[PDB]
Amino acid sequence: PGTQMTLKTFHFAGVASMNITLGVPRIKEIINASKAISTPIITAQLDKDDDADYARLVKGRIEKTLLGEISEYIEEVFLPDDCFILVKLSLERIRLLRLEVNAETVRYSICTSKLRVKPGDVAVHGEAVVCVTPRENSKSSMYYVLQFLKEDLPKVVVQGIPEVSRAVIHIDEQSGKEKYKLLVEGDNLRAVMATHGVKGTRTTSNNTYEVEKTLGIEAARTTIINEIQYTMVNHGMSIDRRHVMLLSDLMTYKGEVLGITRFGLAKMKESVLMLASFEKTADHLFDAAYFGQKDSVC
Amino acid sequence: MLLFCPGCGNGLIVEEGQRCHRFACNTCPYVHNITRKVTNRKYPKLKEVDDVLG
Amino acid sequence: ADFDGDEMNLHLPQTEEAKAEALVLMGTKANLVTPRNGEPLIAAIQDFLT
Amino acid sequence: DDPVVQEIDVYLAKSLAEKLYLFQYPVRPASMTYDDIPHLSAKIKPKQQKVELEMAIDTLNPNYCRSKGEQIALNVDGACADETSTYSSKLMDKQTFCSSQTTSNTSRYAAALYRQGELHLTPLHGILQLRPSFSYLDKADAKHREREAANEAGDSSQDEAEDDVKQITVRFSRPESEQARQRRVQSYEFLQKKHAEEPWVHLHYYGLRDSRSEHERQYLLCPGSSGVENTELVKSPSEYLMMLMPPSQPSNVLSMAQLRTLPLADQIKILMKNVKVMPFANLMSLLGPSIDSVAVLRGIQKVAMLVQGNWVVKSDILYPKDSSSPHSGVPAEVLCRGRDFVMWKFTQSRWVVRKEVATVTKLCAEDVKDFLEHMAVVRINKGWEFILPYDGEFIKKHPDVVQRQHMLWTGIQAKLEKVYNL
Amino acid sequence: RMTVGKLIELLAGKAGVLDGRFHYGTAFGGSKVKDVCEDLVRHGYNYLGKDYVTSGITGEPLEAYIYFGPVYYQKLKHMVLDKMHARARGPRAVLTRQP
Amino acid sequence: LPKDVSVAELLRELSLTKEEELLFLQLPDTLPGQPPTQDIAENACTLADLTEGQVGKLLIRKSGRVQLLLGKVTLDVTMGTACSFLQELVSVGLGDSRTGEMTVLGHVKHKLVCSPDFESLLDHK
Amino acid sequence: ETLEALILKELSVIRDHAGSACLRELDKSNSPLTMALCGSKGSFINISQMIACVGQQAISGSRVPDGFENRSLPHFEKHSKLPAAKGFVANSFYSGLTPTEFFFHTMAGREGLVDTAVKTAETGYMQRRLVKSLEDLCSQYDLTVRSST
Amino acid sequence: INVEIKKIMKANEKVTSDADPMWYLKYLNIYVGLPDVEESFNVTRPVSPHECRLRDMTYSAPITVDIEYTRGSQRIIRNALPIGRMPIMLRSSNCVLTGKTPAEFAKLNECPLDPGGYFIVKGVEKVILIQEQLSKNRIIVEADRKGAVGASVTSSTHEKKSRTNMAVKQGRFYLRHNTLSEDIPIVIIFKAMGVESDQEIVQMIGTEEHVMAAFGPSLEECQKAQIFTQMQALKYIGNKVRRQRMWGGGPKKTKIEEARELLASTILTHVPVKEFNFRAKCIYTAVMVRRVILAQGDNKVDDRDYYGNKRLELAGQLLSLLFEDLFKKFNSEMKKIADQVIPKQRAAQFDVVKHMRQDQITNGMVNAISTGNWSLKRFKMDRQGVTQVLSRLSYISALGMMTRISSQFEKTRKVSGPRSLQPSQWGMLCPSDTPEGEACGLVKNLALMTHITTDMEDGPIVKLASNLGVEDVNLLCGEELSYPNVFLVFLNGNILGVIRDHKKLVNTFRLMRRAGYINEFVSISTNLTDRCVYISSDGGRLCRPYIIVKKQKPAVTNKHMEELAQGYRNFEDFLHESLVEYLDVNEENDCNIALYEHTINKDTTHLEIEPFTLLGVCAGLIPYPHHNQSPRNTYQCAMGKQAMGTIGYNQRNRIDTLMYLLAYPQKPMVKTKTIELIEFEKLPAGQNATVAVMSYSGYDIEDALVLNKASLDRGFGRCLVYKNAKCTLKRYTNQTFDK
RNA sequence: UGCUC
Ligand SMILES: Nc1nc2c(ncn2[C@@H]2O[C@H](COP(=O)(O)OP(=O)(O)OP(=O)(O)O)[C@@H](O)[C@H]2O)c(=O)[nH]1
Ligand SMILES: Nc1ncnc2c1ncn2[C@@H]1O[C@H](COP(=O)(O)OP(=O)(O)OP(=O)(O)O)C[C@H]1O
Ligand SMILES: [Mg+2]
Ligand SMILES: [Zn+2]
Repeated sequence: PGTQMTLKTFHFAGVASMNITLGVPRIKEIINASKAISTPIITAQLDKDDDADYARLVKGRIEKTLLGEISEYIEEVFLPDDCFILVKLSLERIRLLRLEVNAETVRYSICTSKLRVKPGDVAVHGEAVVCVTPRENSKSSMYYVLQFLKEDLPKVVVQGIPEVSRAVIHIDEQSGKEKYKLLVEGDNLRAVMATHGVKGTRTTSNNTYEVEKTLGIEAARTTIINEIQYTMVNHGMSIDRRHVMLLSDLMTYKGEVLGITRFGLAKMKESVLMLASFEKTADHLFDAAYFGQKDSVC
Repeated sequence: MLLFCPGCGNGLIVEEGQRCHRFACNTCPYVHNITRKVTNRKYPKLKEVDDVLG
Repeated sequence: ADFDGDEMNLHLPQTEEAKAEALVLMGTKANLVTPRNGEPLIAAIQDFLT
Repeated sequence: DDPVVQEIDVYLAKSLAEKLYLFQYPVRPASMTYDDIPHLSAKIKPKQQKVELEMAIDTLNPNYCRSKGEQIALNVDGACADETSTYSSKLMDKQTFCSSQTTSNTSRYAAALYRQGELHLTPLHGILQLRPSFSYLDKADAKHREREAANEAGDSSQDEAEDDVKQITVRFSRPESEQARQRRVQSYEFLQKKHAEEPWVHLHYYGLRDSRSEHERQYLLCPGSSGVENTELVKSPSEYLMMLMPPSQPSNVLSMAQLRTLPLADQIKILMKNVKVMPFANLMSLLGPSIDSVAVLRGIQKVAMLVQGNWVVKSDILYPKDSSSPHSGVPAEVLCRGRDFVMWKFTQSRWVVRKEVATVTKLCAEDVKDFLEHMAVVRINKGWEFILPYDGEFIKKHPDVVQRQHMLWTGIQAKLEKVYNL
Repeated sequence: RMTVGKLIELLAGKAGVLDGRFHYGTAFGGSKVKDVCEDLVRHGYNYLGKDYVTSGITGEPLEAYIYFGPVYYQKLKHMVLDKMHARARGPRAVLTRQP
Repeated sequence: LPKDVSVAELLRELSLTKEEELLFLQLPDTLPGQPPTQDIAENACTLADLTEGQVGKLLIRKSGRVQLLLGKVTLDVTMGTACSFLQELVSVGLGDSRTGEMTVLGHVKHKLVCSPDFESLLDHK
Repeated sequence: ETLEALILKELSVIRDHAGSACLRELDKSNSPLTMALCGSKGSFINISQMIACVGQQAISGSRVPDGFENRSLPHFEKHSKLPAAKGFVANSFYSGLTPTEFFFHTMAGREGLVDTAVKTAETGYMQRRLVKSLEDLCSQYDLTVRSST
Repeated sequence: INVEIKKIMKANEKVTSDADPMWYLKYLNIYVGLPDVEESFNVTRPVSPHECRLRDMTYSAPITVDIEYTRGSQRIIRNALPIGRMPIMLRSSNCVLTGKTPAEFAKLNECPLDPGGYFIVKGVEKVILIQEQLSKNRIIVEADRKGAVGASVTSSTHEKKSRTNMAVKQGRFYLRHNTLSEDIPIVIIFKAMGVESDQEIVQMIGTEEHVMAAFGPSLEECQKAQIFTQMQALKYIGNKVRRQRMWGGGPKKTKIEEARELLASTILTHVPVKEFNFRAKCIYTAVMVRRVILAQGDNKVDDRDYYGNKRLELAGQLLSLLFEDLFKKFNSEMKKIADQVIPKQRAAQFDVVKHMRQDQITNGMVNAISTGNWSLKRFKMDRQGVTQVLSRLSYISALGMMTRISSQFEKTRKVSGPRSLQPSQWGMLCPSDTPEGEACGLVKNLALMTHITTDMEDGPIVKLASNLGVEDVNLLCGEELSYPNVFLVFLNGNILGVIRDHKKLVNTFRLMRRAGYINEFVSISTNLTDRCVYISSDGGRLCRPYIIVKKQKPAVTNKHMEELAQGYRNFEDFLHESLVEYLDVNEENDCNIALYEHTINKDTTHLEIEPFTLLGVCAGLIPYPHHNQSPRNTYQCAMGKQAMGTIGYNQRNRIDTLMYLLAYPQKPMVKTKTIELIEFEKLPAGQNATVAVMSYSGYDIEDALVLNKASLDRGFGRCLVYKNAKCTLKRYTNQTFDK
């Protein structure tokens, strides 16, 4: 089927966007069992799939939002008494996107996980006003270290999962009812399931490593099977489910998803001759000579 | 923001003097005290509402 | 194949056991279907369907 | 679009041709000027122009930091040495602007002073860009190095008399290879030393507010009448174009321009060799009307023959004596005889049969085809017809040439009857 | 393969051999289909190349007309005589004793 | 600040106001003339070879055309690069071999560029 | 992208309508139509392309990209997003393709050729790996699939 | 062989040794002469190419030179002393086949229709394929593996080639060069190149708000350090410099000196410095930084496949480089022999005549043309597959192989990026002609109507640019570079200056080129996105002729075509009369071309001469190609190169290792105009058969065909295969011979 | 290297 697959394009899966790798590259990424894949997709179901307000709310809850994306203007004000960076939050855009963010939440997000600024340096001067006061930390950072914060402060997260990069509201238009789901282009399934309003029981993912680490090895096997079947069906060619089931089991019979690459092949197999013939001939041969591993003819 | 000394043309840092904050150059004694408020807005593009594709 | 100049290989086994195994397992009548999905590959072609 | 208004005159001044310089500050906007800044001196060199301005800056102004001034003054100079100090007092009081040369030649640049109804142009002897130089830091670093050396020496309280007598380390003045000598000459240090070899010249500064400025500003003008016809600047557009763009220094290789540059005889010869069929009017039009008709006629009578009022290039012209048939390899004489027979048949009758010519001349089909295609076209049910129509105008205009060509064709017919036994 | 160019070439060649001419198949031009159809109908042949043909085996006419015409076929250097190969025991290599 | 044009520049320099102005124009490498008795060759003819007096006229035709008639040929004058930094035209006259005088003549604000009208020179002959 | 999608939709509408018209006007016993009906070789799309109108030349699932500055070929105006200037082929193979249409078709053909060339080697390597990894399993007599060890 | 060889000889006219001064060897004039054979004992004899093909020898001419030297301080001159042998290309100026008639060709046993242009070495016919490479001295903005949009520039001069890059890995611009241990900030390099004020640097980079916002981090990083003067920056650079493995000679505190030399000579070699004046180089790096900043926003990344930035090296440039390298090696060997012989041999004065080995250059050229592997240590160029065996399968095969072009990529893996058919190949290369297989997309063929430009003097170009008002870059600061109406004018990668109202400049330059004062091959293009006026005059650029259109009416009329048909004018006359002009890829990128007259609109500058010229030679045989599919045309071109047919009129006397001939070859009935142009009808490679499209006996299921027995019996398809069996009876060292 | 498939 790899030769039969044409490696087509324009197959956005009905969203007309979010280019996903499908075809021989996708089968390669699946069989390699790489920890980080290209264009990871996470499908999450909603408890209230008929309401769009709740869908956008859970989106804003899961989607990463930077401070610069919600603030209307950031200005460095050098008052005659002291200098500090000021940030004005656009409450209008906040209520438009339905993000549960305020000045105090922004202050708490600052000083945490980035830029090391202490809580005593950040203050709130109004309903949608935040202030940051750098200091002479003496770590090659004089007061003009402003020029660092002014470049880093706009990229500080205020809400959402840091790993999540983009989340969209997909809609299924079934004749019975039009339902809403979340398509997240991130690499964090645990955080998506742990978020409020997301039906963690019917949440899947494309990255096999995340499924393995989160929901066990059987979940990883099922995800591999479903993903291979879907990737093969996208090209109009069908394969008996038994082949993909055997492949997934062989990849998930030692309790860990081991890829088909030389590393997983060596971790699974034990014959020295086969490993030496596949790849790394001299290295494997010298390692076996050192270990004195006797190889059978099974 | 970026400002330069009329004397030599190097960048002006902001430092706390003996009376008031001032712009100063690291290669000459030129200084300039701040009298009124000075602001430099950037107007970041915000996030937009994205839609319900599907 | 498409009969456009393709060169194919022809091998002759040198053992009765190999001959029997090739005739039984690799028999044309016994492999009219592919193990991928069971669909028949050996069927009519152009100038036979028309 | 006619010159309705603003017919301004242009005058030229040579009073300050060698004394006019253009100083531009790439780092100083035009809003702020140095008119209020008291200058101190200006070093300059006549050759290899590089001017360095030494000005004074105030200190009591609030835009000056006295502590940092003292710091930089103590860093650049010593505690109280003051023998060679970049600043007279203990503060940074003098500022140095160094000049960089934009281009070597500035003859194409001129300063234009505009007065009511006139514009005076004065050449520029040189253009330099003035930028704030950082030279006090180099002396500060040298002083820091000498202070470090002094500290290394005073590492001990009392330093015994060192027996560091300078052994005679006189090195060989080795004969330097030409490549290494060129590398040395092209080195930056050598150029800098050569520039420094020229002595400096000190000049005082006279600001724009001084009376001397307005006094000397009048030299940019020139005494002269309003209307004067310049003796020079009278070359035609073609001469100017030739000045501002000086020159660097098949048989149809030569183009039309290269053709016209050759004598009339060569032009006619090449035109008859390329076309082989053309009327006289077309030749006169191509060569040009400025050429007399008698000369063109005498030239074409030598390399062409008259056939039905048209001109056909002679056979020997197309086939030199050392050439041969590209298809059969027969000598050029036989080709000339065959072409003459074809031309004679065309003069006798407008319709010529290919088979008859092939049978008489005993030539192959391809040679006869090439001979006919040069002056004939295929007409169905009629054979071969002359490509051009009967031109009676040229025959009526020149009867003497017609008679000359008739007797020449009679001679050629006699020769052909003798050769081919017609 | 949608090789209509082959059909156009065949029709033009048929018209040329009928009227004793050499049609041009110049790219983005050449002789049009209407001219060759006129040439075919003028000489008494079908204006589409298809002609009434009788089966040589059974001797009965065919239910469908056959598309005849002169086509410029060129033989390639690939021959079966040079590509035919059969290997007996034969020699073996010195390093590894294989054919 | 809108980009001005030479015609309107001269118009507002003479009609709207009468104060003199210092300009810096760039002439071509070779002028349409011959060095007068300068010991030659078709070499470059610059202002250093020409004498004083009237050397050419400046015409302002309709539609904003600004030409310079410097004899039989006519160049065209356009606005050069709009310089915003300080440009001081000064006269450095070395009256004595030991002491000279530097005279600030004025300030340079606008720059002009004179170019041969190659189209006319080509269509002429 | 909205304009691109709308133009592609309009061109596909033209293509499908021309194909439907050609199929409805064609009479039975037509060899191409018969071979497309029986499924021996070809299809209705090829018939519509070679009779009625060739479809939009799509490179990587999109219109012909601008090879030159702001335009595919110098023969079209700059910033011109017209159909004929981006890959559309109004003429059919029977009527002949214009120079630009032929060039776009050759571009699509070479794109497909290079795609297949890369696919050959990629799938060869993938098959080698998969076989070398899965060549050890076998079905035992106790209905349990076991490895070599 | 007529110009470049003389320049190479003049570049190394004098060679001398350090020991025993006042001794020298001066070259005066070099000649190649006519092809000859060294068979006769110390005597030359004219030899024809066919004889060399038969005798398995090389078709070369003796390279001689007149010289003057000093034996014992007495000047001795030689007027004719052979030094080597240069393989002579067929149908060249010195070739014996040129200026010959078909009868004289028959006398020499050579086909008149033979394309020629290929070398004959040891009996084999080798062809030097046209090499394709990227244009040198050009800034390329591209994304890195990690997505960082950086810049690169490969400055290549006649001596050294150096690729310097600039990255934004950490929001600030670091410059990377092969001679620096670690990439250093760009502001330090600015301060080291003379410009020490940060305001001037910022003005040179740009005055736009986003430009300063993006460049702020670099200024801050430079301020963190104590680098504020030129001396400090030069010292830092020297600290970031490593010796080239202990260069011989006393350093003597050359750290700052080495830094300045690398800044002046090594970095950006194409940008010249008059006398340690980096102003031009400073402006160049500033424009590069500005381009990188502008590209860091909107993803306007330049593509490598754009053939407007490609250059084609023919056999001339390769042979010139090879001859220069061999001559330098010969001079070095002679100087070494002199140094070894003169100081200790004897009172017998040494002379180079007794040591001038004549086999060096001959063997070098023979090995370079035969093996095809070129190893130039002076340029560090290691190329392979430069020369290929001319395929004599048929006349079309050779005619198409002669006009091939290979890619610099040197296919070894699946890149799939240059393999695509770019719109830039319009009118220059054949879109359909390409070898089907692994070499698909990288082995291309030239179009039917195309031309490759050569190198010009570049003097009058600079003079006209200076006389057209181009302001000197050194006269104004870099702030003017940030204005919207100021356009940069370049010249072969070098900043020529700035200009305003570039429309007038371009129009006047084009009119002057049409007039004839400027070489018709000099290309001028304008890029409004970057606001840059490129003036290209280097060789290797692809140009195509186009009819000039003025005011909706082409300059070419029916009268001009009638005059051309009658012979009054030629193509050079159309070129001189401003009727047809050559346009380059970069130039036509800005021009408007019309395919036909009916397509001419108000905004049209040129007209297409003929559309069918888009196809190449092999694709020209396809009758009605616009009615077929593109893979069909590709396979047809591939098989036409292997089509069987006659080779030439001398195919009977020709003896090759493998030849295929057709018994009764017939010319096609549907012949394209390209067939008449290439004279393929004289040497056809097929037969016209009465084919009937139908199914018969089911023996034609998949692409197979049924042949008629009687047709084959009457001579249809009968072919002939000619093979060669060669044997050698050579004499060994001992006085014994093979009998 | 050229190819064939
Ligand atoms: N004519 C010909 N050229 C070859 C051959 N093999 C390689 N080449 C050329 O040499 C280059 C590649 O060399 P390799 O094939 O790696 O040579 P190699 O396999 O290392 O040489 P050996 O180990 O001796 O077989 C290519 O560019 C080819 O053009 C061959 O069998 N015949
Ligand atoms: N590199 C290769 N690897 C494996 N098989 C190849 C290769 N090259 C050619 N083949 C053989 O040739 C066949 C390719 O033909 P295919 O691509 O299906 O038709 P095609 O060559 O596109 O013909 P059309 O252009 O469609 O007329 C399939 C394969 O068995
Ligand atoms: Mg095949
Ligand atoms: Zn300063």
